[PDB]
Amino acid sequence: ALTNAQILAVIDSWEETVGQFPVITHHVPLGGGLQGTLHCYEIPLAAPYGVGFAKNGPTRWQYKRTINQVVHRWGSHTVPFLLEPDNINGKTCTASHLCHNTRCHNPLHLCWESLDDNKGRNWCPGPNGGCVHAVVCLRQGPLYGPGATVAGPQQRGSHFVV
Amino acid sequence: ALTNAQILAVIDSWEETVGQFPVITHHVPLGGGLQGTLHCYEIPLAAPYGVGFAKNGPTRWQYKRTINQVVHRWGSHTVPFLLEPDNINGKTCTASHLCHNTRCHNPLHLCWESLDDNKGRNWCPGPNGGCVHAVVCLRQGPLYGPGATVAGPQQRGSHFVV
DNA sequence: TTGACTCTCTTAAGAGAGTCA
DNA sequence: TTGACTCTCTTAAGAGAGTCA
Ligand code: NA
Ligand code: NA
Ligand SMILES: [Zn+2]
Ligand SMILES: [Zn+2]
Ligand SMILES: [Zn+2]
Ligand SMILES: [Zn+2]
Repeated sequence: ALTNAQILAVIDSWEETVGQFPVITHHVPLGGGLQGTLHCYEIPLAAPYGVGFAKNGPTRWQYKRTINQVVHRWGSHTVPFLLEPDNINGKTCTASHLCHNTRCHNPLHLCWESLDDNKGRNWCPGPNGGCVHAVVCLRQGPLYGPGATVAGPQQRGSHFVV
Repeated sequence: ALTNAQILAVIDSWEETVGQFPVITHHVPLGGGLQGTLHCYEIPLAAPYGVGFAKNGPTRWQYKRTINQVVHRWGSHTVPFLLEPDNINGKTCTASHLCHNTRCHNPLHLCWESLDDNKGRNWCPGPNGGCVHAVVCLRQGPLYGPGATVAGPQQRGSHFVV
């Protein structure tokens, strides 16, 4: 809600509830042929999810609290960042999963960045493979690699140059 | 429907028309601190665009040819790939700008790959900075770099471990 | 047969808000 | 007040199809 105290109370309640989500260990590629281990705090697959939580889409949830007799609601991963600017360079700030695990609500696996920065982590080589993200990746992006391109650049005639 | 020869004729007419688009020389990052040059064949900003071409969205165009009284229409960047498989790994193939310049229709600046592979090139370090795309990038992706993350992973209490 | 417009849709990273009990 | 559902929207890489003369 409006007050900094009220916002801290929301973050604290959220952390306590998410802290009771099941902790699932995931071993992950780091880049450079190395492997690491992440501990994701995963929201349940079906109701009940936890106090304050409800599912609004297949992999979307919201956190809600009643403050001043009014319901306040947020995207379930946005709560850690309620005291941060909600935009950057004129782009909306989004909750970004460093663990690439949507059900995970561990705030140690989340950052707050533009949607472009968020998306780009999918292809990052990882913290041991050349990640240059200033807020470092926790793992190599799941889509990193050579790709599966069907056809490359080509022309039939002689009208084009690179 | 259209025979191999007829498809080849569509590709040839498309190349003839695109080859007459304004050719714009762009200096671009290659990765590794090096700069290179790309020559983009840019569709005009407003009508007329060229024989067979029409705008269906702010940066979307289509190519149309009428063969034996039947109107055929394709996305304007898909024409170079009409003789290629249109899916791979159960994913639709998309025209992917190696030059990251949507108005460009140079077929030497296009490849044909899944939408995920396509998007991922936005963050590639480039052909001189570590690109691992099997069909190599022509330049460093425009979104490569440290990012502009507003807030990193953090907790207020001690409920979580990474 | 052609040009110049019109409309909505896909994907996978993300969102806000209303209906009931 | 709290829970469990429902709906549509945003973005930026991409698409197909209709109308009129
Ligand atoms: Na993400
Ligand atoms: Na692209
Ligand atoms: Zn996680
Ligand atoms: Zn990274
Ligand atoms: Zn180009
Ligand atoms: Zn590349």
